[PDB]
Amino acid sequence: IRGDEVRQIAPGQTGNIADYNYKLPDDFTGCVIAWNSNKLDSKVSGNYNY
Amino acid sequence: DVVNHNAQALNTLVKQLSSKFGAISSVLNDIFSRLDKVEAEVQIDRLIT
Amino acid sequence: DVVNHNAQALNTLVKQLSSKFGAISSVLNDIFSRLDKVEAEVQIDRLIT
Repeated sequence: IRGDEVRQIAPGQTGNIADYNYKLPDDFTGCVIAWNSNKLDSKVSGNYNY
Repeated sequence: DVVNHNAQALNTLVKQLSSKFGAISSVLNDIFSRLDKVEAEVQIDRLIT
Repeated sequence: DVVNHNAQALNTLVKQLSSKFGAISSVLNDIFSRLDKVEAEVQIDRLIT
């Protein structure tokens, strides 16, 4: 996920990620982990694999 | 008074539908629409209590 | 009825242990094992009340 949308992975939220891509259930019982991946995904030309 | 204790005690009860009881609103749909579900289930729980 | 009214009042008082009262569970050990103290104290407060 682009970092400006990392808060969109949450139950009961509305967004382009939160509606058109995927939705979390309101009764979701689990955990969410995020990590920086600039040294593994960010390229000078640009990563078109996502 | 047998009439007057029965007309009053309903009118006290019915007007108790207008109270907030510490919640943000006495209207159910305002809590359902203006809040997240986990917080709406707390405010509506306060209203129900 | 004197036999019945003291039998329906107790059994109901048993069945109201199955109520959640807005908490995440009606079993206190599940709340104390799944959540830390500050989070679980609100749920235990709701159940106790």
